[PDB]
Amino acid sequence: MPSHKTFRIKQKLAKKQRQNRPIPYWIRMRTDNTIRYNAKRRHWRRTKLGF
Amino acid sequence: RRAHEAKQKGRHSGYGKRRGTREARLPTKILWMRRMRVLRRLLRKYREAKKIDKHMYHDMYLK
Amino acid sequence: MVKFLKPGKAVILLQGRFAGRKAVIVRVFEEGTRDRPYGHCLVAGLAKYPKKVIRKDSAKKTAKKSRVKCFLKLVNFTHLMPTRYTLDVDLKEVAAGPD
Amino acid sequence: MTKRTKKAGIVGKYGTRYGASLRKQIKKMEVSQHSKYFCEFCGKFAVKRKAVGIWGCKDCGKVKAGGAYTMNTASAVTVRSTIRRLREQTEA
Amino acid sequence: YNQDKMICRKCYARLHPRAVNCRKKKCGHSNQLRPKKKIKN
RNA sequence: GCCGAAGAGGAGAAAGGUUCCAUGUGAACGGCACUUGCACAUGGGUAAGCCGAUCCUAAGGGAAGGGGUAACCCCGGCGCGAUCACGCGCAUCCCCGAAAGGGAAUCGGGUUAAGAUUCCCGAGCCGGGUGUGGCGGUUGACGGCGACGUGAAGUCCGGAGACGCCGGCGGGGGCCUCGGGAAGAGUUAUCUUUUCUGCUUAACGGCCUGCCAACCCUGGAAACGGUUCAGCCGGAGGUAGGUCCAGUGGCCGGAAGAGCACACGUCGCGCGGUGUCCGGUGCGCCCCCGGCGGCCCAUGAAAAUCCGGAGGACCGAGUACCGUCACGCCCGGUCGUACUCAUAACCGCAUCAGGUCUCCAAGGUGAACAGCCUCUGGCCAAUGGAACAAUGUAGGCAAGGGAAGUCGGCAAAACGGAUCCGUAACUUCGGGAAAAGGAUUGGCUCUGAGGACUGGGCUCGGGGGUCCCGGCCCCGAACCC
RNA sequence: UGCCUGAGCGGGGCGAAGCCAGAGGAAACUCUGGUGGAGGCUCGAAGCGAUACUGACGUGCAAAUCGUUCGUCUGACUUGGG
Repeated sequence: MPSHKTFRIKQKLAKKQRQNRPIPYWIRMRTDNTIRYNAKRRHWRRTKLGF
Repeated sequence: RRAHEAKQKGRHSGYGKRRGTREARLPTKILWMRRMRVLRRLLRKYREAKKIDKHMYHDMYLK
Repeated sequence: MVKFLKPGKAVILLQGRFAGRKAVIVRVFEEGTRDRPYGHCLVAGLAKYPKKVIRKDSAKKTAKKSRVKCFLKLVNFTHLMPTRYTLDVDLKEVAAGPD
Repeated sequence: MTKRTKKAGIVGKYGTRYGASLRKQIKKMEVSQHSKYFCEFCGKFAVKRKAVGIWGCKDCGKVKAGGAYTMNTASAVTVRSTIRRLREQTEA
Repeated sequence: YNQDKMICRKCYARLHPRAVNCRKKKCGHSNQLRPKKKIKN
């Protein structure tokens, strides 16, 4: 076996994974307004992945 | 291994220590698998030394 | 070490289907022709009659049977030659006089 | 017999469990198939059951249709005889 | 395929149906393989 | 100390979805501390001609008339030659549908923090696709009684792939084991030493003593002979014997003075030794494999692919025609590969005593269950501390009585393996039955009894008979000068 | 519930087909030893099920769980995926 292989789910899962990163120190500074608690940032233990 | 040398050499074959169940230990079909191959191996050796006739050989093989 | 006239391997077989066997190594392509997958190698029994249908190795095959498919052709021919001769007699007698 | 009183053939397949009217029939009707039979072609005591109604001779290999349980039977015999008689009257 | 892979009783290491033997570490023609019994519950 | 078919070993499917590795932290988490982490932050890692995807086809999702239904929706020429360019032949189509049915090809060693049969190093092979030469051959192959072994368009027929259940012999393998006993390790209030690791090497180009089954071979000519574990087989010619075919994850031997450590001995290199050790037991019929018999009111997939029988039109001149060897080459163009796989990575709102699939049934004693083990290997679960009362939950044992207790002998205790002896009523004679009942059992030692090979008392009658060394003649004769 | 296609069932016990020997009968077939092994068969492992304490738990480990007991376990069986 592969480790379920298909590129077409596999890439998009990897995109959401790259998309779930911290906000970049800068966008807090120039800035308009917010306690910038980003927020769409998701976790290995809790809630559940979607497509 | 000394337990195997402690079987070599009998022992423990009064009834008590001797035990898995009756046959399971050796079903006697396991002794037949030895006997049935030997008794036919003896009968093949006995002819080829030549001791018996073709008539006697059939009867005993059947026996 | 001679080239060759030396032993080795294409098929007779075993009775799990149709009748056989006897077929002939003329042959190995990849190998002697016995018991594999995708078959690689080659059997014939030469030809014009043990009446091979042959069929194919490397396998578990059943060639149809050598003396029987010559007796099935030679007896078809030995039946065709009297059945033609009787027809050739019956027609000679019917054309000459009766039925 | 050997170690059998009543008789059996199959009857162990029931055991003590199961029951009598049906047991009078079923020894008889599996065992009559089981009876080595001489092939109609060759004559050797080869004939054995391939499936329901399917019989095959081990030595020559000739496979035949026949009754479910038995190699043959009255009905098949009667039908063949009638046909033969009819052909013989027409030939006449 | 009905052959699945052969898994070694010593090391427990999986090595083909075409490989003759295991080798995970010096297992080295220990021949101590059994195939995957070819699929359960 | 605990884990032992995995209450906690190895490899994986799904599913997760980066949880992996590293470094740096510690507000939140972890139901507590935390320097730690599967928390936080930042970086980094997954590498395929030969693993899998992929191609095939299976319940079926069906695309394709017509027609109901407004409608949604639902039932039911092409192909090939052919080079000059052009014509010829046929029947039920075409995709999806298993990453665990079927299937073209890879192993061993090494190396990384993290990949790895994936890269490397060595070696091999495949598939697919153009040239080359050795020659094996030439009015399409010799040899061997035979079996059988060592061209090519129009056109038909087809195996393998490819197949149920039960029982279950045979080959042999890795095991388990023992000893000769290397090499090197344990350890002795007090010994004999024994005990322990350990002796290990591919895939595969080449050889095989080549089993069983079929030999309607040949050859022989049984009316009783051969033979099985069992059924059986035979005069539609048995057994001998001259033959064949013919397996394997399987003998040999080569791949291979290719190979990394195993261990000790060495700053590092090196060198030695192990790797060129011997022999065997135990139905362990285990997994792979080849056969047989039995069985079904029940009959056990298909195609891709691999591959040949034929039956043949045409073509065979110093010209010209094919197909194994060898060989040379290119291509090899797609995706996936990390990690967990669970009393912490899955599902269950949770780091949930639940649920959730495959292989490792060969780890050692004892195979009656259960226990204990060990060089695999793995672990000490997210609370401790100090006492120990009653109450309670898990739980043992209680004199003498023996169910008086309680709906209820409920529970629990009690019996227990196994051999020998013996075994009632009734019964559809299968059973009832392990009825009941009663007796044996240790420690230990020897005997009896169960394997393969070779040989086995006195007299008469049947069938068959070898080597070594020395010297010498004439001839042939691989080789050298 | 069906279909397709895979996979799983330690070990042991009992002993149906019918045939050998030994033996009987003119035959029919019978007796005794013995072999082989049939089964929605028995005792039971993996696996399935879920009887009893009417226990433990009952703001649980758990929106039906735990321990011990008990039933089935080659079949009208169990079970993965499609």
